[PDB]
Amino acid sequence: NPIDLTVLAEYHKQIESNLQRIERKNQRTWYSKPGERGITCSGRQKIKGKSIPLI
Amino acid sequence: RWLELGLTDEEKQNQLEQLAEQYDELKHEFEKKLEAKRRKITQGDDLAP
Amino acid sequence: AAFRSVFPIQSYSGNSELQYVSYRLGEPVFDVQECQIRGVTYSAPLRVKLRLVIYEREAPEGTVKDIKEQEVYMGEIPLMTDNGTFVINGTERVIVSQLH
Repeated sequence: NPIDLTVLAEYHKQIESNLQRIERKNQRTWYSKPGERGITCSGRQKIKGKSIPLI
Repeated sequence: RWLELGLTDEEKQNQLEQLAEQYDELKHEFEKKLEAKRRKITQGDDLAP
Repeated sequence: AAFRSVFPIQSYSGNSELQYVSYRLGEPVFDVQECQIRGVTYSAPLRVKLRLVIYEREAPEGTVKDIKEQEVYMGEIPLMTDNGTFVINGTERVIVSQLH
């Protein structure tokens, strides 16, 4: 009877597999490719300036 | 009920009854127009990556 | 004229050849005002009926054995508004004539 952390490896593999499934689904439906027509909108984001003192 | 008001069959009223079901299928065509509009409006967009 | 200047196109005597039947412009998927709202061009899709042929060997004037006809999609050509302008990225742009 030596020491044992097989349940630790199973738990860590379960965490890795569940996180890989969720992140694969999110990176599947957020960086998809639009088809035959192109990007149907535009980003249009612009940043203006401010008056920032320097004390 | 004016359309289904019974009267002796002339050829003109029967052809105009056929034209009455032709506006019925035109009404079906307006229904498909409404469906064509709502599938455009309801559906989400594509965007930039 | 642009399709008669290039086609037919053929290999280095391999007797495979691509020739030209006709063309067609598809309908605009988006009309003008909401296209100006959303962001795209006022495009129109293009269809080209191409007829891929391959000959039978040892007879260059021999009858082709495989013809294959398709409506290949290529590109998007922008149409013109009723006021002479074009729509590019939500906005409205004009092409100036050139004196050369």
